[PDB]
Amino acid sequence: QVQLQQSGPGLVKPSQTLSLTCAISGDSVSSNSVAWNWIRQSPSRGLEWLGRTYFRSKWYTDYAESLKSRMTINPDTSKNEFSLHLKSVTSDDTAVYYCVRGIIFNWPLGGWSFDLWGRGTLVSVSSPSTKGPSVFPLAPSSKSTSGGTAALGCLVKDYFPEPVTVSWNSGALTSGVHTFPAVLQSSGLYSLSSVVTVPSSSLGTQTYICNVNHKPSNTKVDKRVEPK
Amino acid sequence: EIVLTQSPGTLSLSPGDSATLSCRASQSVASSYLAWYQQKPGQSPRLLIYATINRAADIPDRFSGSGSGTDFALTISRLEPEDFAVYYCQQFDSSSMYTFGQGTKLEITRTVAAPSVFIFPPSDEQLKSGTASVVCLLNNFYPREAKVQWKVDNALQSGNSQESVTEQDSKDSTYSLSSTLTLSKADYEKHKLYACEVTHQGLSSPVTKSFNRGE
Repeated sequence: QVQLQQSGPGLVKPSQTLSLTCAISGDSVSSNSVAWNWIRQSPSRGLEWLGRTYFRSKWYTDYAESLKSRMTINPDTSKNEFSLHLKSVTSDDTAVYYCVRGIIFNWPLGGWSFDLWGRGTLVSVSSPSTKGPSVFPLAPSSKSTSGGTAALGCLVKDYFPEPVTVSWNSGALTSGVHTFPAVLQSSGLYSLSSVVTVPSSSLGTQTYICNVNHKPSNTKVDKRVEPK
Repeated sequence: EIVLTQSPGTLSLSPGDSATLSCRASQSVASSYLAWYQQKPGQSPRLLIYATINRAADIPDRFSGSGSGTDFALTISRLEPEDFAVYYCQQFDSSSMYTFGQGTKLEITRTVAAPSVFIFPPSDEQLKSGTASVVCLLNNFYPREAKVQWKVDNALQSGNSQESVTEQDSKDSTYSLSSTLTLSKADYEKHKLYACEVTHQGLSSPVTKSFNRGE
């Protein structure tokens, strides 16, 4: 079926231009029965439609009235993609940005619905430079016969900006994982923990690795967590 | 120009209950252009209802849309824990092209669950760098209210910890919480007893987990 692959920088300096691209597989950027949209989301402003482009024997674009001067959406038929360019950004433009397919089911009687949404790209509008995290183990301690459950984890400390992603055993360990929201420290760097509960009996036999990926800094860390 | 106002802002209901989520438009919305979306934690929004009443493909029959004009509603019959989500309405018009409501957060009520508590000393790797992070974990509790107190050699700590909490689990509807006490290495090595004390509705009396530095 259809995949919407998003790309572009997670960090943009104030007053500079925020650019993102959506590469489509399984549908056509120039199909005359859909439209291609950008929508963003922030905790303050909620969901905000930004604009769309679509082809009906020629290309059209429509932008949100509040952004009509600052934005441009450009389709690329040779790569089957479309991109967003938002000029003169401020911290009000810090958001998760989604590329989104619009469709009218049962046209011409129907109306618009947003039926496919990409995974979304967090963009932070901020001046500091990127910094990769230090990754420290949270070791299970004296929990080898303490009820059969051991908690272990990774402390992911002193990175900028968000986000980091954490997996366990390269995605093979998912049940019992809790990865917490990051907190911003007084240094202006983020810190996050990811924990998992495992059978105490397995600590001697099973290897547990947290895989930490910080895309803005091209940092990847695999940290083995072992008992004390 | 067309403003969608959702109510209530937050709703907490038990599995098996029914939920009515309301969406009120500042002026009339053509019925073909009113849609509803569901957004679960960490995920993008998903289309639920379009053209006011029409379920998207493979959406369960428990979800139904209704209304006309200014007043619209999403009804969820026989709530399940996996329905924990924020629900948004959305419209389109020629003057204000697309707008969304601000969302209704549907929370799931369950029976009280006490947290399981764990404490983690700072790693030797981190101490090498001059700072010590002590972590306290509160796993799988309900409701969300919980108090974590850090004590160092029985001295209550203030101002030197941060915490964060997960959203309700989609399967068992519990929360988990992590609290980090951050000390300089010098301060960490100056004390012996490190303790996390936890108060919660599900505990008849507070639970303390502790360790002694170098043990």
